[PDB]
Amino acid sequence: MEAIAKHDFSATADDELSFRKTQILKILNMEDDSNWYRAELDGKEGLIPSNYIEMKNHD
Repeated sequence: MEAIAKHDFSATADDELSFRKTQILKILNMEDDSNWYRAELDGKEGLIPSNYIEMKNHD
């Protein structure tokens, strides 16, 4: 499973994952939290805004 996120931001709280625009992020679980999503990166897990990403699986 893959999801993209284009926004270069620097998180506010420590449990807020920062990132770069157009980054390719790994997604862990989607469903009980449409607005808040749990993504993964290099092995580290974290909280972020699902609104800065979109599914790259149109097909």
